[PDB]
Amino acid sequence: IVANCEFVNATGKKTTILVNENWAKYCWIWTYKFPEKYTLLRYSVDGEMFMRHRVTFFNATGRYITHTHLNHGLEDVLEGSLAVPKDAAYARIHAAINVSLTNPGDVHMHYDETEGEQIRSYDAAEFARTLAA
Repeated sequence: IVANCEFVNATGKKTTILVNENWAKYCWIWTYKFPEKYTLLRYSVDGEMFMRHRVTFFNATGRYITHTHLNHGLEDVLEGSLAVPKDAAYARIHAAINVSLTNPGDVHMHYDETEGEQIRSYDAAEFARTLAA
């Protein structure tokens, strides 16, 4: 799973972030603290058919605002865009949540956008926490 994320601010300046290169390793979670307010996320996700990803936004206190699932269907490369909530201060992607939600032990990588990659596993409780905060 390789995600190309274009975060767009209010005046249309785009910030591109490329999540995974090209760690043919499996499930990951990605967290991004916004350096500025964004209004739109344009994504292109390189994966496999029938994969599902979760994109979650949290406010400045780190609390859940909302999430969307990205469903691949017959497409291995899934493209589209998502509105970013007014109060969003963070984004998170759970990649292939179709796997990790039932097997949270299959997640071995957390990408923190400006504080580096962390190699770790998650039990059911640690995984659930990442969905909510």
